[PDB]
Amino acid sequence: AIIKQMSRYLWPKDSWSDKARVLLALSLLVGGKVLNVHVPFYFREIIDRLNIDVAAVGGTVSAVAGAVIFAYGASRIGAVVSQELRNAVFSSVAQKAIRRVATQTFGHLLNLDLSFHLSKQTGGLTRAIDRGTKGISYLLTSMVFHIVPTALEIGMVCGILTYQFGWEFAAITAATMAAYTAFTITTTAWRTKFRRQANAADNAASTVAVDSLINYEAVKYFNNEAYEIARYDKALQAYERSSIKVATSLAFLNSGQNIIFSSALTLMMWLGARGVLAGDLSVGDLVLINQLVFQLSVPLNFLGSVYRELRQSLLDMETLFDLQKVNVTIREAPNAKPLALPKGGEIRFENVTFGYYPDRPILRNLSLTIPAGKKVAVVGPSGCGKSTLLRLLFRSYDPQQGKIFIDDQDIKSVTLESLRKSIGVVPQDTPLFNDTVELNIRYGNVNATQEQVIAAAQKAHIHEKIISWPHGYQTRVGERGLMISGGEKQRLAVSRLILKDPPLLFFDQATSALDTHTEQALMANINEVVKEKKRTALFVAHRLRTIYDADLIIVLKEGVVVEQGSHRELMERDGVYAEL
Amino acid sequence: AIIKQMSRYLWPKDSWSDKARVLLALSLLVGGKVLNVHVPFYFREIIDRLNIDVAAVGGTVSAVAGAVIFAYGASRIGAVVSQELRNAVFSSVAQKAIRRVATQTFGHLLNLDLSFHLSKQTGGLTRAIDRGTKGISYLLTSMVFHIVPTALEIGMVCGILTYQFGWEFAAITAATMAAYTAFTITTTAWRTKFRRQANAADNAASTVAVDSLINYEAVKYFNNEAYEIARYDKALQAYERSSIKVATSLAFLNSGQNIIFSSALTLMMWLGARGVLAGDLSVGDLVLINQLVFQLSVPLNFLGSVYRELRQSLLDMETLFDLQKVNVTIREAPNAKPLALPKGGEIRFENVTFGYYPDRPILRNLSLTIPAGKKVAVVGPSGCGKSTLLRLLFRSYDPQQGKIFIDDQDIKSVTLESLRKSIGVVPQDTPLFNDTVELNIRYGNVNATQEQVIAAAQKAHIHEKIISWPHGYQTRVGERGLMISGGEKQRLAVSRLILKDPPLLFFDQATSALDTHTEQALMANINEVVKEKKRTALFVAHRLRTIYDADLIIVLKEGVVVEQGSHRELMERDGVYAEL
Repeated sequence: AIIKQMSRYLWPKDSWSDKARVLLALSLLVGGKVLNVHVPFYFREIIDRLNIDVAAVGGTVSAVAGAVIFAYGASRIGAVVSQELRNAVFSSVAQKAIRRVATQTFGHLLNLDLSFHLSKQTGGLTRAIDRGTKGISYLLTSMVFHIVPTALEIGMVCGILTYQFGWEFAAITAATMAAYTAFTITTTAWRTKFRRQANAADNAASTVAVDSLINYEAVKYFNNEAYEIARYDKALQAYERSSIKVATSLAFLNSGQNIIFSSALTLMMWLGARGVLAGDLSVGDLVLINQLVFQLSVPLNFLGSVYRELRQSLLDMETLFDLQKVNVTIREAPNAKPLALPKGGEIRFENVTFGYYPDRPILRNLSLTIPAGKKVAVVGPSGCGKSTLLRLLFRSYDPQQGKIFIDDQDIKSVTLESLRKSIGVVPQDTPLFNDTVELNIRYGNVNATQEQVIAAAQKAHIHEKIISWPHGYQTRVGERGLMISGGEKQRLAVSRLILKDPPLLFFDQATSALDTHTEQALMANINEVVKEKKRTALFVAHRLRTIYDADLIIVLKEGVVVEQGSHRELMERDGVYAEL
Repeated sequence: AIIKQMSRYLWPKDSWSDKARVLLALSLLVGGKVLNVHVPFYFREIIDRLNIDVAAVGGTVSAVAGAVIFAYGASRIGAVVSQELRNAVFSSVAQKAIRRVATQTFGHLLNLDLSFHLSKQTGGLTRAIDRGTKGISYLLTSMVFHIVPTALEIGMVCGILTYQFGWEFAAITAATMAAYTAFTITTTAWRTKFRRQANAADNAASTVAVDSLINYEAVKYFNNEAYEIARYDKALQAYERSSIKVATSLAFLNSGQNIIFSSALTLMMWLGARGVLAGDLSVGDLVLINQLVFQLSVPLNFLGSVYRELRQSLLDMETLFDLQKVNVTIREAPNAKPLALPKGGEIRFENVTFGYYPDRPILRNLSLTIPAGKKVAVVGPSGCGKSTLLRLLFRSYDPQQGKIFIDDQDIKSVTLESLRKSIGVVPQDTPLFNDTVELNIRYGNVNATQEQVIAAAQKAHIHEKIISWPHGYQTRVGERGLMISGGEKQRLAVSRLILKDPPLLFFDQATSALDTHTEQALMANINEVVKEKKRTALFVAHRLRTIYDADLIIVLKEGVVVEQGSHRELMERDGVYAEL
């Protein structure tokens, strides 16, 4: 539809070299088809040059028909070499167009907001990408490999037969192509019913066998061996009764296709003989007619899949080109200002209402002030909604009402890249890229040198543990690697943050780790990396005993700030460590 | 090898009708190839009958060449209809041979002993069956569909060209077939390196995308969107650099194949023209030569896969035909006697030593006597090895030393079917066939009527629960069905046993269920079904409090019987219900 032009007139036409490769492919397409229809013509030339008074005139091959004997073979070889070079060049063109489409779409997805990414399946987006690019590739590949060469050659052959022999040869060839396509498309739509039935009966027989072998002791406790051999036999028999329909309908397909071409090639042999006996044609022209139409029958193998599979592929591109139209919700403000970094970073929540599912909020007119260069910890019950204090300041969501300020300027005005640069985050659950430990350290600042990586692991106290691993900091870590404990993951995240070196720091639920001792070490280390560097640190933890020592402690009771104090005057509440 | 004759001279040749279908297929094979090589011959006849002094002699088609114009089309249509009927008939022959092989092998597997079945993977045996039958099917299918018709047609065509034109035409055709096969086999072995590389690079690019989209919040916390778009772009570029090698090597394959046939068809056109200019041949014979050898080039599509895939298939049959050679270890005694059922069924262990992994035994010279028509429960710690008291009496294993007696006759002499008929078993874990609740009841005695099934569910007190299910006793139950609790499964097994109605009963670890109340009901019900019917019952339970009420209690302390008594005089040991 419009999707076809959206791809086919945008991605293959971008540069010079790629446009050159497209034109090369198209020239080879037409060149191949021209050589193709020259193979029968040189064949009739050979016939018509040796069909002479042999004993009277012709002396040697290479003087009577050597030129056209060589040109027959050269056109034959060239007509296939041009197809294969056309396919090998347009596969490159297609692959670069899919690479551009996939890399742009993936960049757009990484641009899209957290809200969109949280309402999608884990592999849903990537299978959309992959199926969409297979749809683009299959559609371009079919159009250049199969559909357009075949239509061009039907055009060339009907033109040749109309020029030399009459319109009725082209009428018979076009009616043959129409009948062959109608037959093939229809009956290969019918055959898939049969193939799915046979496949299902195969799985049924297999499952009978599996289920009877798993429950083997029950089979022989109840003496039912003959019963299960009978059930397997019956399921296998119901499988062969559907494999018969698959094979018989394939016989119908193939034999009907060749009945259509053989009826054409005989009718046009009768019509060519009728014109040989009238003096119009020569017996070489019978070979011309026969071989032109036969060569039409050769490239037609693609016709089985095409009408299902292009339709599927068109759907697969539709999904992908709908993904490119999802809008980002958090918008960078026009004429945004990267600012307030040298200013003493203070955070000012004012009257902020925020809530997922906006009818039911979490923060109710919240207002608070984080002083510059200090250490502030907010406290509340687990699930009070303190966990959004991240997402609202880092601007992965927006405040529905109220405003967020850094140094008396709204984050909704500051440049979004500049904003996200300023804050570093220790998340609750540290994610692991399936890569080295070294790269997971590096990911804080990807341009950092190896000595910077080791220094960061030193400052967050990991380097002895990565030495203790077998391969060193080159250890393969992740879901499919060397498993590491939650404490080592948290230290890993701390090292990421240190290597980033941001002015603003969050430590959201770093104390979600089970061990109290490991979190004691973790809190200690994050204190020494906070201290003396004016690193404005916010700690969001569910255990105030872990962070009773903060400069300022702000409590939150269901969307409102209640009081602010020290360890003792706020330990008077519940949740005490008397049971810890 | 010998495997080929083991299949090909045993399974397709068993009955009359199947032998008829084999001969029909083979006749169609040869018939098709004869018609095939008659298509070019009638084509030259057409040429050579219209190549006359047209203005002087020939008057109408249908009198000059109508017969051979029709015979050309009839041979054309018939030569493909015979292929398709040959394929559709031999697919039936092959499928029945695979059905016989698979059903016999599965019957043999159910014959094999528990020891063999316990040392195999759950799906290992069935994937051996399935892959072996696909190997048989592919080998028979290739040999009748592709390899033998092509060899026959090469033989026919080289015979025809040697007869009419000379040995050098057959030498060129055989050298073309050899060169085409050598080229195709070699280069399609090389192409698979490229295909696997490209497939791996595709998966690498996909995994880069998946891993970057999963860890999305970490992507935008650390501002690394451009980094991940660059990584995806680089992985996609490394994919297209291998897709180029796949497509270019496919171009090499296809264009080389057609270079070989086009060199043949031009060389033999030169040699046919050399013989037309000498008067030997006519210009129809050029079309005969050309079309015979071209038609040789048509069925050669199979040559890509054949040398890898037949080798794989041959391995797949080897595994299967090795499975048919595993020996059963527990042997039925020659001249065995079905006996000792009306005799009061008493069990006599004498001096029995038994052990898995024979160096380390479990039962050490065990000897015990179960009185006829009574109720006996053996007791011991969990893992003392009482759980083999089943497998030794039911004769799924054999006593390495010592002897087992039922009514003063050795089980190793009694007919194995007669032995396994006598004992009914309530297993520790009740297995569930993925079928109805009704069939799981029925499986105790598969010839029982529905009223028998309902009566058995009544006697073991399930019928209210199967009424309470939505669809009734037709409820779909199992791993992929309506989940049922362990107590209902145990009642289900009890009902199986009741429907079997055996003289001998075991209840091995029926008390493995968690609930004490459900097992109280279960013990109650199995008591009423034991009582008054002289059902010799052995209860193997780890909690003697459940079965303190037995007529006889035999204790087992690590492979030896220690004492025999009542509830109180044996409750003096440990494991008391004082902590229950």
